[PDB]
This record gives sequence, structure tokens and C-alpha cells, in this order.
Amino acid sequence: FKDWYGEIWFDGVC
Amino acid sequence: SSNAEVIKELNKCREENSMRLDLSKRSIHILPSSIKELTQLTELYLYSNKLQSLPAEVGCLVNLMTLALSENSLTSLPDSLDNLKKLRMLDLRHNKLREIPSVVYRLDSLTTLYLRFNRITTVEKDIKNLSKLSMLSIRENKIKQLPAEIGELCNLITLDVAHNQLEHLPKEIGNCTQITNLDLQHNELLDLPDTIGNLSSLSRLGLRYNRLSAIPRSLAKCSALEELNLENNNISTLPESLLSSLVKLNSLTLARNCFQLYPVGGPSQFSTIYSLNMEHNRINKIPFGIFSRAKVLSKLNMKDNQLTSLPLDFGTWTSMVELNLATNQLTKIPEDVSGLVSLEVLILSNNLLKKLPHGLGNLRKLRELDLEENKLESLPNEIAYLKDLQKLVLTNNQLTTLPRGIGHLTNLTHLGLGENLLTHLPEEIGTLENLEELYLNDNPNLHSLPFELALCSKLSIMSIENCPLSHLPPQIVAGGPSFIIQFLKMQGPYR
Repeated sequence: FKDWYGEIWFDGVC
Repeated sequence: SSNAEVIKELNKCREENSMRLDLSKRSIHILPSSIKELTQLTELYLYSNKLQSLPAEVGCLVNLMTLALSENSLTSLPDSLDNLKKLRMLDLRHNKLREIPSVVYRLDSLTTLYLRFNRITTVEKDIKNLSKLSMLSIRENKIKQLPAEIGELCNLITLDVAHNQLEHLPKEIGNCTQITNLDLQHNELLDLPDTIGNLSSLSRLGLRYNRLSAIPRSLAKCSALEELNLENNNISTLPESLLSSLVKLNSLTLARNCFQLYPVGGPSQFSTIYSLNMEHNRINKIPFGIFSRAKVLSKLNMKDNQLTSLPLDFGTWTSMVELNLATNQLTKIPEDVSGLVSLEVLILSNNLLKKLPHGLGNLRKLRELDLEENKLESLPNEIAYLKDLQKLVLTNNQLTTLPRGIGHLTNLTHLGLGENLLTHLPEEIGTLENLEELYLNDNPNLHSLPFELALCSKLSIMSIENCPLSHLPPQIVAGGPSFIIQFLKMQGPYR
């Protein structure tokens, strides 16, 4: 998912 | 921005009594102490600058609720930030922190804290003071342990510790009963706490790239799990019918582990999952009937395992859309493959196939067929009915001729025939309306090309390197594909 900063997090389970 | 331009922005903010101050993306080296007059601010954005320190006057902005310091060179924070009793979101990502600044542990009004991509090594016990934290991100740091005090964050919903050096989790993590998103990818976890089952709201559990050798039996109590990624660990089995309890599971990844068999439990454990990834294991068989209840299973990856045959009920996988069986030891595909009417992608690379079943031609929606690195000595005439086929990869097989029915593959755009034993191509190649890429390189017995090849009006890529083509003028083939097609075109019956 894209966080407020535009970075991706939770890659692998999104 | 110069210092004067920054001051002009502050003055405008004061005159307009604006509650938001955005100074991001200005190459600012110094935040002037004049910021102290902007007491009405609730949001201060300073990300993407060159700040190496924050002035203590920022503590005078007692109404601040959002402070974004992302992408600077900060190593610390002034103790005056104690006075920001209303701060809700603090973003310190992409700085030069070797630690969580001491004052942050005293900002007990925080509900959102981003520490991603620093050099932090320790999470102090004082983390308990941030009991209002619902989102915590310490992704990409150097943290080797989490304090038991992490269990006092009973409002924690999203916890991202991806890319650290954790070897264990404190059992008290089970006290964060609200955790719904937990990312632990790329750590060094040797095991998970048995209290993990207390997280009944957990929906996404990221565990790829760790050192787990087993999963706790209590994980079956995380019945809200939708995404379970165990890629690249050291797991060989799953506890008794763990998957049967995960009634919301959408996708499961067991790839790159030590599995020799499917997890025990029967078909009840795959009734809800949409995609199943088991590539790069040592699985020697797919159990009979394990997918009889997998009504929504659309993607199965068994690449690089130990399969020597497919199960008897292989033809019952009517919902399968993408199937990868590459790098196994299959010597034949059952004729029952004709039952996979929903299959759009079929990957059979690097097996031991010498021929294909006639039932392959029934896959009316197949779009991609990868058969490279087998022993194929021929293709069945039934391939003519693969009207949806767009890509056909046959690199490094034993083909000498192609079925004339291959001309009915009107949707085919990529045809990879390199490293085969082709002596010639059928004249029906000319009806491949959409053919764009034709790879014939390394066919040492290919001495001719049909004139009908000039009829493929979208052909733009062709390789014929190391093809004799002795039946064409030597100077023609010497000029490459451009002269060859030109010759076949203007020297053929279709000009």
C-alpha cells in the first residue's frame, strides 16, 4: 500500500 | 529557498493566520527561530530539506497536531518539543537518527509515528508512554529486539518493523489485541510467540525472508487472516489443520521453504484462498482432492518442486486461471487437462515432456503457453483451437516441423522457436495475422523460409542467427532479417 508519503509498505501482503 | 524567502513565507503565514505551514522541498539549511510567533499552527510540513537540527522554538507551537520532518539530516530533536501536548502525527523517516530522540518517548499524545529508514538500533522501554499509538513504523532500521513494554500499546493497529534484525518477538506482543497489520518481512526471526494467537483482528501477516522453522499452533486463532506470506524461511510442515481455521484467507505463500508434501488437513484448508504460492520447495505430489473445495482458487504456482506426475483429478480444476508447473520432472501432461477451461496461463518450462496431450487444444481461453527447455518432438494438431493464445515459447526443444494447424492461432504475437531442430516452417504461417516476434535463432537444420511469411504484416522482430537457410541466396541471408523478409516479400507470389 502507498503511505501518506507516497512510499510503499506491507509489500508482500497488500 | 533563501533565508529571506523562508521569512517571507513565515510572515505570510502570520498575516493570514494560516493553520498550515508548508516549507517542504526548499533546500532549507536553517529554520529561523522566528517560527516561534506562529502559535496558531496545527500542521507544519518541513520534509525534503537540508535541516541538520530543529530549533527549540518549535516547542512554542503548542497547537501543532502534525509535524513532518521526512527527508532531512536530523540526528536529534530539542527537548522543548515536550510542550506539544497535542501532537498526533510525527514523521521522522529518511533522516540520520541513530536512536529514537529522547523527547519522542515523552510525546504521549502521538497516535502515528514514522521512523522508517534511519539507523535506529534500540527501542527503549519508554515506548510504553506512547500508549495512544495506533500506527507505528520502524521499517528499515537496525533494531535487534523489541521491549516487552511494546505490549502496553493496546491501541496499536498497524505495526511495520520490516527490514530489521529481530530474532524473536516479545511474548507480550500478544497484548496488542488490536493489531490488524503486522509486517515482519526481512528480519531474522527464529520463531513466533505462542501468544500470537491472541491477535484475533490480524488480517495481514508479512513474514517473508526470516528464519522460521515452524509456525505456532496458536496461529490458527488469527481467524481474520487474509494475507499470510511465509516466503523464504525454513518451514517444512504446518501444524494440524492450521489453514482450515483461516476462514478469510485470500492468498498464501509457502514458496522457498522446505516442504516435501502439502500441509496436512484435506481440502477444507483451501476453501477460500484465491492464490497459492509454493514455488521452490521439494513437494513430490499434489494430493488427490485437495482442491475439491477450492472454489475461488485462481492462481497456483508449483514451480521448482519434485512433481513426477499430476493428480488423477487434475481435470477438476475448472476455476484455475494461472498454473505454473515449471522446473519439475513431468514426463507427460494427462489428457484430462482439457477440463481446465478457465486456464489463461500455463507454464511448463524445464520438464521432461516429449509430446503434448491432445486435450491441450480444449483450453479455449489460454493466452500464454511456456514450454521451453523440454524434449518436445512434435506438437499436436489440436493446438489449432488455441484461438486466444498470444505467446508460445518453445525454446530449446526437439521440434523438426510445425503442424499446419498452427496457422489458426490468429491471436499469436510471440512465437519462440529458438534452439530447435526445425527443417522448415509450414506455409500456413502466413495466416498468423498478429505475429510480431518470431525467434528462429540456433536452428542448425533450417534451410528455408516460406514465402507466406511475407503475409505477416505485423512481424517486426525476427532472429535467424545460426540458421543455414542455404536454400535462400547467400547474399540475402547475409543481410539479416530485413533483406530476408524483403526477398520473401517482393520475390514471392504475394507482391
